[PDB]
Amino acid sequence: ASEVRIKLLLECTECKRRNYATEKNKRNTPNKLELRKYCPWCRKHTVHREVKI
Amino acid sequence: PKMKTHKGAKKRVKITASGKVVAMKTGKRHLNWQKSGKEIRQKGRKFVLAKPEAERIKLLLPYE
RNA sequence: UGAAAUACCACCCUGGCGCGGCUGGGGGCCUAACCCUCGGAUGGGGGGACAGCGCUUGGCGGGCAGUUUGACUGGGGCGGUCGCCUCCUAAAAGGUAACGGAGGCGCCCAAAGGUCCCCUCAGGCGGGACGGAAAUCCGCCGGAGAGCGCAAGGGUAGAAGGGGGCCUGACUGCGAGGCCUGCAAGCCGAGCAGGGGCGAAAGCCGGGCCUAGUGAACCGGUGGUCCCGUGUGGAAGGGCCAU
RNA sequence: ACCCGGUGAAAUUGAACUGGCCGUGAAGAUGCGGCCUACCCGUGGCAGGACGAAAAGACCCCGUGGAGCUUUACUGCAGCC
RNA sequence: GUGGAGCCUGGGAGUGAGGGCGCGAGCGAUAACGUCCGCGUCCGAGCGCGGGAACAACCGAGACCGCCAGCUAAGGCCCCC
RNA sequence: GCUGGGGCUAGGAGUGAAAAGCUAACCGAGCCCGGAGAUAGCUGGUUCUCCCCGAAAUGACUUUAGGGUCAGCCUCAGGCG
RNA sequence: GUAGGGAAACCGAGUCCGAACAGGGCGCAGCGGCCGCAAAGUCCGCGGCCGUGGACCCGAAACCGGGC
RNA sequence: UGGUUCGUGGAGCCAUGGGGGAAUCUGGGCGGACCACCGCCUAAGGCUAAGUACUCCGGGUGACCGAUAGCGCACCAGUAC
RNA sequence: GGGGGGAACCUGGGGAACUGAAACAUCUCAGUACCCAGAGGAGAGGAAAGAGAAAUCGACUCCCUGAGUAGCGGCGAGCGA
Ligand SMILES: [Mg+2]
Ligand SMILES: [Mg+2]
Ligand SMILES: [Mg+2]
Ligand SMILES: [Mg+2]
Ligand SMILES: [Mg+2]
Ligand SMILES: [Mg+2]
Ligand SMILES: [Mg+2]
Ligand SMILES: [Mg+2]
Ligand SMILES: [Mg+2]
Ligand SMILES: [Mg+2]
Ligand SMILES: [Mg+2]
Ligand SMILES: [Mg+2]
Ligand SMILES: [Mg+2]
Ligand SMILES: [Mg+2]
Ligand SMILES: [Mg+2]
Ligand SMILES: [Mg+2]
Ligand SMILES: [Mg+2]
Ligand SMILES: [Mg+2]
Ligand SMILES: [Mg+2]
Ligand SMILES: [Mg+2]
Ligand SMILES: [Mg+2]
Ligand SMILES: [Mg+2]
Ligand SMILES: [Mg+2]
Ligand SMILES: [Mg+2]
Ligand SMILES: [Mg+2]
Ligand SMILES: [Mg+2]
Ligand SMILES: [Mg+2]
Ligand SMILES: [Mg+2]
Ligand SMILES: [Mg+2]
Ligand SMILES: [Mg+2]
Ligand SMILES: [Mg+2]
Ligand SMILES: [Mg+2]
Ligand SMILES: [Mg+2]
Ligand SMILES: [Mg+2]
Ligand SMILES: [Mg+2]
Ligand SMILES: [Mg+2]
Ligand SMILES: [Mg+2]
Ligand SMILES: [Mg+2]
Ligand SMILES: [Mg+2]
Ligand SMILES: [Mg+2]
Ligand SMILES: [Mg+2]
Ligand SMILES: [Mg+2]
Ligand SMILES: [Mg+2]
Ligand SMILES: [Mg+2]
Ligand SMILES: [Mg+2]
Ligand SMILES: [Mg+2]
Ligand SMILES: [Mg+2]
Ligand SMILES: [Mg+2]
Ligand SMILES: [Mg+2]
Ligand SMILES: [Mg+2]
Ligand SMILES: [Mg+2]
Ligand SMILES: [Mg+2]
Ligand SMILES: [Mg+2]
Ligand SMILES: [Mg+2]
Ligand SMILES: [Mg+2]
Ligand SMILES: [Mg+2]
Ligand SMILES: [Mg+2]
Ligand SMILES: [Mg+2]
Ligand SMILES: [Mg+2]
Ligand SMILES: [Mg+2]
Ligand SMILES: [Mg+2]
Ligand SMILES: [Mg+2]
Ligand SMILES: [Mg+2]
Ligand SMILES: [Mg+2]
Ligand SMILES: [Mg+2]
Ligand SMILES: [Mg+2]
Ligand SMILES: [Mg+2]
Ligand SMILES: [Mg+2]
Ligand SMILES: [Mg+2]
Ligand SMILES: [Mg+2]
Ligand SMILES: [Mg+2]
Ligand SMILES: [Mg+2]
Ligand SMILES: [Mg+2]
Ligand SMILES: [Mg+2]
Ligand SMILES: [Mg+2]
Ligand SMILES: [Mg+2]
Ligand SMILES: [Mg+2]
Ligand SMILES: [Mg+2]
Ligand SMILES: [Mg+2]
Ligand SMILES: [Mg+2]
Ligand SMILES: [Mg+2]
Ligand SMILES: [Mg+2]
Ligand SMILES: [Mg+2]
Ligand SMILES: [Mg+2]
Ligand SMILES: [Mg+2]
Ligand SMILES: [Mg+2]
Ligand SMILES: [Mg+2]
Ligand SMILES: [Mg+2]
Ligand SMILES: [Mg+2]
Ligand SMILES: [Mg+2]
Ligand SMILES: [Mg+2]
Ligand SMILES: [Mg+2]
Ligand SMILES: [Mg+2]
Ligand SMILES: [Mg+2]
Ligand SMILES: [Mg+2]
Ligand SMILES: [Mg+2]
Ligand SMILES: [Mg+2]
Ligand SMILES: [Mg+2]
Ligand SMILES: [Mg+2]
Ligand SMILES: [Mg+2]
Ligand SMILES: [Mg+2]
Ligand SMILES: [Mg+2]
Ligand SMILES: [Mg+2]
Ligand SMILES: [Mg+2]
Ligand SMILES: [Mg+2]
Ligand SMILES: [Mg+2]
Ligand SMILES: [Mg+2]
Ligand SMILES: [Mg+2]
Ligand SMILES: [Mg+2]
Ligand SMILES: [Mg+2]
Ligand SMILES: [Mg+2]
Ligand SMILES: [Mg+2]
Ligand SMILES: [Mg+2]
Ligand SMILES: [Mg+2]
Ligand SMILES: [Mg+2]
Ligand SMILES: [Mg+2]
Ligand SMILES: [Mg+2]
Ligand SMILES: [Mg+2]
Ligand SMILES: [Mg+2]
Ligand SMILES: [Mg+2]
Ligand SMILES: [Mg+2]
Ligand SMILES: [Mg+2]
Ligand SMILES: [Mg+2]
Ligand SMILES: [Mg+2]
Ligand SMILES: [Mg+2]
Ligand SMILES: [Mg+2]
Ligand SMILES: [Mg+2]
Ligand SMILES: [Mg+2]
Ligand SMILES: [Mg+2]
Ligand SMILES: [Mg+2]
Ligand SMILES: [Mg+2]
Ligand SMILES: [Mg+2]
Ligand SMILES: [Mg+2]
Ligand SMILES: [Mg+2]
Ligand SMILES: [Mg+2]
Ligand SMILES: [Mg+2]
Ligand SMILES: [Mg+2]
Ligand SMILES: [Mg+2]
Ligand SMILES: [Mg+2]
Ligand SMILES: [Mg+2]
Ligand SMILES: [Mg+2]
Ligand SMILES: [Mg+2]
Ligand SMILES: [Mg+2]
Ligand SMILES: [Mg+2]
Ligand SMILES: [Mg+2]
Ligand SMILES: [Mg+2]
Ligand SMILES: [Mg+2]
Ligand SMILES: [Mg+2]
Ligand SMILES: [Mg+2]
Ligand SMILES: [Mg+2]
Ligand SMILES: [Mg+2]
Ligand SMILES: [Mg+2]
Ligand SMILES: [Mg+2]
Ligand SMILES: [Mg+2]
Ligand SMILES: [Mg+2]
Ligand SMILES: [Mg+2]
Ligand SMILES: [Mg+2]
Ligand SMILES: [Mg+2]
Ligand SMILES: [Mg+2]
Ligand SMILES: [Mg+2]
Ligand SMILES: [Mg+2]
Ligand SMILES: [Mg+2]
Ligand SMILES: [Mg+2]
Ligand SMILES: [Mg+2]
Ligand SMILES: [Mg+2]
Ligand SMILES: [Mg+2]
Ligand SMILES: [Mg+2]
Ligand SMILES: [Mg+2]
Ligand SMILES: [Mg+2]
Ligand SMILES: [Mg+2]
Ligand SMILES: [Mg+2]
Ligand SMILES: [Mg+2]
Ligand SMILES: [Mg+2]
Ligand SMILES: [Mg+2]
Ligand SMILES: [Mg+2]
Ligand SMILES: [Mg+2]
Ligand SMILES: [Mg+2]
Ligand SMILES: [Mg+2]
Ligand SMILES: [Mg+2]
Ligand SMILES: [Mg+2]
Ligand SMILES: [Mg+2]
Ligand SMILES: [Mg+2]
Ligand SMILES: [Mg+2]
Ligand SMILES: [Mg+2]
Ligand SMILES: [Mg+2]
Ligand SMILES: [Mg+2]
Ligand SMILES: [Mg+2]
Ligand SMILES: [Mg+2]
Ligand SMILES: [Mg+2]
Ligand SMILES: [Mg+2]
Ligand SMILES: [Mg+2]
Ligand SMILES: [Mg+2]
Ligand SMILES: [Mg+2]
Ligand SMILES: [Mg+2]
Ligand SMILES: [Mg+2]
Ligand SMILES: [Mg+2]
Ligand SMILES: [Mg+2]
Ligand SMILES: [Mg+2]
Ligand SMILES: [Mg+2]
Ligand SMILES: [Mg+2]
Ligand SMILES: [Mg+2]
Ligand SMILES: [Mg+2]
Ligand SMILES: [Mg+2]
Ligand SMILES: [Mg+2]
Ligand SMILES: [Mg+2]
Ligand SMILES: [Mg+2]
Ligand SMILES: [Mg+2]
Ligand SMILES: [Mg+2]
Ligand SMILES: [Mg+2]
Ligand SMILES: [Mg+2]
Ligand SMILES: [Mg+2]
Ligand SMILES: [Mg+2]
Ligand SMILES: [Mg+2]
Ligand SMILES: [Mg+2]
Ligand SMILES: [Mg+2]
Ligand SMILES: [Mg+2]
Ligand SMILES: [Mg+2]
Ligand SMILES: [Mg+2]
Ligand SMILES: [Mg+2]
Ligand SMILES: [Mg+2]
Ligand SMILES: [Mg+2]
Ligand SMILES: [Mg+2]
Ligand SMILES: [Mg+2]
Ligand SMILES: [Mg+2]
Ligand SMILES: [Mg+2]
Ligand SMILES: [Mg+2]
Ligand SMILES: [Mg+2]
Ligand SMILES: [Mg+2]
Ligand SMILES: [Mg+2]
Ligand SMILES: [Mg+2]
Ligand SMILES: [Mg+2]
Ligand SMILES: [Mg+2]
Ligand SMILES: [Mg+2]
Ligand SMILES: [Mg+2]
Ligand SMILES: [Mg+2]
Ligand SMILES: [Mg+2]
Ligand SMILES: [Mg+2]
Ligand SMILES: [Mg+2]
Ligand SMILES: [Mg+2]
Ligand SMILES: [Mg+2]
Ligand SMILES: [Mg+2]
Ligand SMILES: [Mg+2]
Ligand SMILES: [Zn+2]
Repeated sequence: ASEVRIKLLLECTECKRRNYATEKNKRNTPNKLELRKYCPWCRKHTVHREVKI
Repeated sequence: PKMKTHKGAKKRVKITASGKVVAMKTGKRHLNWQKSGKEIRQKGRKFVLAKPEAERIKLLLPYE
């Protein structure tokens, strides 16, 4: 982690709860991460969006 | 005069029915982003303090 | 005739002036609080709503006050050092010290991750426009001396190296059993369930060839949860999960 | 100062029946070993030793000891604005 | 292999200044009664006993008490002895 | 200039032709009583007898290093065998 | 002391995490021929050691208050 | 600001140095911010035995001392100094 | 009528520090020591603008208990209804 490599949360698109924390290099990957992850509230896989930590 | 209960122990620890001392795992208070789900999960459990340290802590809780 | 259309009576906008209500600053003057003074004082004079003094705001402040001002160390100081990784010292299990000998870390990668499929190096010689010791091409030899992001070591092509397709397991809920170990930490982990990825399948997948890339509590932030809620319903404020 | 008559302290002091050398020993021995030397007891003198006396080293270091002092160390306070 | 062996639970500690020697290394100078680890040992706590002239740790040997008895150990057997 | 008598100023205070001088024979903060048996991880000291066992001076961590906590090593009771 | 588990609501020989009827954590349990005995536990005495007090005894330099 | 278990905390209650400043039961304070509901209580005047504290004084009694003990003092002692 | 005195005890007005936190500042020691005013054989307090959840209790003081609980706390040391 640094200034260029940030920490971030992954928010489930369907219920809005933050289920994961991870990182990215925001110079190499300036767009918000979107990733399918298992949401334990929805109890199914769901697109998660990068959200500020 | 009578002993006072140590309140830092009383707020961190429990004596079980059989006289073990149980506390919360350390290490997930912060800096968690890069910790695996395995580490976060297993740190959510209680654990039994080693016997030497459990004996000392129980002496701090004379009325539990 | 436009969106609205007309005389006339309302309420109220815009903005302005003028009278006053009311108060904010400033300028001036006044005296009587308050202060100074005057053989004389229920008075005269001077200052004057300032100054002084009360409460409160922020500031300057060794004049003074309480203290702090680390350890290791061939004495102490000075210099260096302080955690973590690799090798050696280390006496063929493990461990093992010195201000012993050498180097590195405080990152990184959205692929440099998962899976399926395919591929194989460095180097030497010979041959080939610009083209060279070395650019790219062809042939022969070449088991690993290349590569694997970065130190070193171990490991490694019967791939952990190179390329491509589809992907997000860089999972959630757990966890038999162990390694290590004073504690607390740190490490490895089959297997079961949930919902998935790749594969025809057997299967693999809970990040990365591996070992550094890190920080216990306390205090506080943010998202969620809807567990507590000081007579009751709420609320304030907490707890729990995540960061 | 010394001798006689009178009066008569002190620090110090484990106990002592308390010699030299060469060795040894916690590394400078009257006290251990070997050897040498040495009849018993005083008096006046000299200071090499008894690591002689005095003062629980002032130097030096150590103690998460103290105190005085300094400042653009920290945090307050008086004072002043 | 029955030993002041071992394992489990609990009560009480003390110690956390080590030191010599032998061997294996590092540091030092193939120096130090030097220094820092490892294996062992003794002194520490066996300054109890014999030997080594004397002498914590070298050699011999683990002192319950008594004997004017015997055998040995290291080391010794010309005199001190 | 020196000096008698009579007075005034004191403890973070006085006084000082300035030496941190002096303030009742030791002043970088007087003396007395009190808080008070301050605190001292330091030094010293710790008192009858016999019997059995019998250490440690290491590791980790420590504003820690001559102090501690845990472990190691000693001991006692019960249990196992 | 006779119930524990859970932050808690709460449930209870269980409970907590969990979607779980999964897995795991913490819990849950007499000898004899009815009477004995022996026992939870608890009370009191005694002894070791620990906590609070000066806490084995003596010892500062100092700090503070009120006076002289 | 103080008091309280409450150290600014969600900080109520009781007290009050400063500023502002009511009402008379349809008044007012409280039940831990606050609001509603439901209740409790009557502030800004005063007094009030007893149960409680102490021991200069008197008495009684000690698994209390016995002249370095016990009060500092058994005695012409808060004296001598 | 007051004044002054009285061993402790009591109330009010002021109010430390060593120390503890193994440093130290908040915190602790402690509203203690001590200074002062006053009281009396006692003093203070006292007849709910109380408590706080009982559809409840019924001045105050004092003992036991509640309870080292609830809580407070560099959520430390500790403090403590
Ligand atoms: Mg606490
Ligand atoms: Mg934690
Ligand atoms: Mg933390
Ligand atoms: Mg958290
Ligand atoms: Mg948090
Ligand atoms: Mg990672
Ligand atoms: Mg993970
Ligand atoms: Mg994660
Ligand atoms: Mg979880
Ligand atoms: Mg209880
Ligand atoms: Mg209980
Ligand atoms: Mg004028
Ligand atoms: Mg005038
Ligand atoms: Mg005038
Ligand atoms: Mg004028
Ligand atoms: Mg003014
Ligand atoms: Mg103001
Ligand atoms: Mg101000
Ligand atoms: Mg300053
Ligand atoms: Mg100063
Ligand atoms: Mg202090
Ligand atoms: Mg400091
Ligand atoms: Mg420091
Ligand atoms: Mg040092
Ligand atoms: Mg040096
Ligand atoms: Mg050295
Ligand atoms: Mg040295
Ligand atoms: Mg030296
Ligand atoms: Mg330096
Ligand atoms: Mg470490
Ligand atoms: Mg090794
Ligand atoms: Mg090795
Ligand atoms: Mg080895
Ligand atoms: Mg091992
Ligand atoms: Mg060094
Ligand atoms: Mg470096
Ligand atoms: Mg790719
Ligand atoms: Mg080639
Ligand atoms: Mg060529
Ligand atoms: Mg060419
Ligand atoms: Mg070429
Ligand atoms: Mg290679
Ligand atoms: Mg590199
Ligand atoms: Mg691939
Ligand atoms: Mg791929
Ligand atoms: Mg697809
Ligand atoms: Mg295990
Ligand atoms: Mg462990
Ligand atoms: Mg590690
Ligand atoms: Mg599955
Ligand atoms: Mg599946
Ligand atoms: Mg599948
Ligand atoms: Mg398929
Ligand atoms: Mg499958
Ligand atoms: Mg797996
Ligand atoms: Mg990699
Ligand atoms: Mg890879
Ligand atoms: Mg890595
Ligand atoms: Mg880690
Ligand atoms: Mg803290
Ligand atoms: Mg919190
Ligand atoms: Mg919440
Ligand atoms: Mg609720
Ligand atoms: Mg309420
Ligand atoms: Mg409520
Ligand atoms: Mg409502
Ligand atoms: Mg409700
Ligand atoms: Mg609401
Ligand atoms: Mg809430
Ligand atoms: Mg968390
Ligand atoms: Mg004569
Ligand atoms: Mg004479
Ligand atoms: Mg003699
Ligand atoms: Mg003689
Ligand atoms: Mg010699
Ligand atoms: Mg000598
Ligand atoms: Mg000699
Ligand atoms: Mg002699
Ligand atoms: Mg002799
Ligand atoms: Mg001899
Ligand atoms: Mg001799
Ligand atoms: Mg001799
Ligand atoms: Mg002789
Ligand atoms: Mg001679
Ligand atoms: Mg003579
Ligand atoms: Mg002489
Ligand atoms: Mg002379
Ligand atoms: Mg001599
Ligand atoms: Mg001499
Ligand atoms: Mg001399
Ligand atoms: Mg001398
Ligand atoms: Mg002497
Ligand atoms: Mg002394
Ligand atoms: Mg000395
Ligand atoms: Mg000295
Ligand atoms: Mg001296
Ligand atoms: Mg000096
Ligand atoms: Mg020195
Ligand atoms: Mg010093
Ligand atoms: Mg320090
Ligand atoms: Mg220290
Ligand atoms: Mg100091
Ligand atoms: Mg000082
Ligand atoms: Mg001072
Ligand atoms: Mg034995
Ligand atoms: Mg033994
Ligand atoms: Mg046996
Ligand atoms: Mg034991
Ligand atoms: Mg015992
Ligand atoms: Mg004992
Ligand atoms: Mg020790
Ligand atoms: Mg110890
Ligand atoms: Mg030590
Ligand atoms: Mg040592
Ligand atoms: Mg030593
Ligand atoms: Mg050693
Ligand atoms: Mg040493
Ligand atoms: Mg040796
Ligand atoms: Mg050796
Ligand atoms: Mg040999
Ligand atoms: Mg050799
Ligand atoms: Mg050697
Ligand atoms: Mg070596
Ligand atoms: Mg030479
Ligand atoms: Mg040596
Ligand atoms: Mg040597
Ligand atoms: Mg050597
Ligand atoms: Mg040795
Ligand atoms: Mg010793
Ligand atoms: Mg021996
Ligand atoms: Mg021995
Ligand atoms: Mg011997
Ligand atoms: Mg000896
Ligand atoms: Mg002998
Ligand atoms: Mg001998
Ligand atoms: Mg001999
Ligand atoms: Mg001999
Ligand atoms: Mg010897
Ligand atoms: Mg020797
Ligand atoms: Mg024997
Ligand atoms: Mg014979
Ligand atoms: Mg022989
Ligand atoms: Mg001979
Ligand atoms: Mg003979
Ligand atoms: Mg005069
Ligand atoms: Mg005069
Ligand atoms: Mg005079
Ligand atoms: Mg004057
Ligand atoms: Mg004066
Ligand atoms: Mg005075
Ligand atoms: Mg003074
Ligand atoms: Mg004073
Ligand atoms: Mg002062
Ligand atoms: Mg002054
Ligand atoms: Mg003068
Ligand atoms: Mg005097
Ligand atoms: Mg003088
Ligand atoms: Mg001073
Ligand atoms: Mg002073
Ligand atoms: Mg004087
Ligand atoms: Mg006094
Ligand atoms: Mg005190
Ligand atoms: Mg003292
Ligand atoms: Mg001190
Ligand atoms: Mg004693
Ligand atoms: Mg024995
Ligand atoms: Mg050690
Ligand atoms: Mg540690
Ligand atoms: Mg450290
Ligand atoms: Mg260390
Ligand atoms: Mg040190
Ligand atoms: Mg040292
Ligand atoms: Mg120490
Ligand atoms: Mg221990
Ligand atoms: Mg053993
Ligand atoms: Mg036994
Ligand atoms: Mg509970
Ligand atoms: Mg839950
Ligand atoms: Mg279960
Ligand atoms: Mg079980
Ligand atoms: Mg019975
Ligand atoms: Mg019983
Ligand atoms: Mg104990
Ligand atoms: Mg005490
Ligand atoms: Mg004391
Ligand atoms: Mg005591
Ligand atoms: Mg004690
Ligand atoms: Mg003094
Ligand atoms: Mg002080
Ligand atoms: Mg001071
Ligand atoms: Mg004074
Ligand atoms: Mg207020
Ligand atoms: Mg307050
Ligand atoms: Mg307060
Ligand atoms: Mg709070
Ligand atoms: Mg409050
Ligand atoms: Mg209210
Ligand atoms: Mg007021
Ligand atoms: Mg008020
Ligand atoms: Mg009413
Ligand atoms: Mg009203
Ligand atoms: Mg009120
Ligand atoms: Mg109010
Ligand atoms: Mg109320
Ligand atoms: Mg009556
Ligand atoms: Mg009365
Ligand atoms: Mg009464
Ligand atoms: Mg009485
Ligand atoms: Mg009497
Ligand atoms: Mg008697
Ligand atoms: Mg008698
Ligand atoms: Mg007498
Ligand atoms: Mg007497
Ligand atoms: Mg007598
Ligand atoms: Mg007496
Ligand atoms: Mg008397
Ligand atoms: Mg007399
Ligand atoms: Mg008066
Ligand atoms: Mg008076
Ligand atoms: Mg009176
Ligand atoms: Mg008062
Ligand atoms: Mg007054
Ligand atoms: Mg006061
Ligand atoms: Mg008072
Ligand atoms: Mg004061
Ligand atoms: Mg203090
Ligand atoms: Mg103290
Ligand atoms: Mg204390
Ligand atoms: Mg303490
Ligand atoms: Mg302290
Ligand atoms: Mg301390
Ligand atoms: Mg200090
Ligand atoms: Mg302090
Ligand atoms: Mg206080
Ligand atoms: Mg008193
Ligand atoms: Mg009076
Ligand atoms: Mg009475
Ligand atoms: Mg009264
Ligand atoms: Mg009254
Ligand atoms: Mg009334
Ligand atoms: Mg109770
Ligand atoms: Mg208090
Ligand atoms: Zn969701």
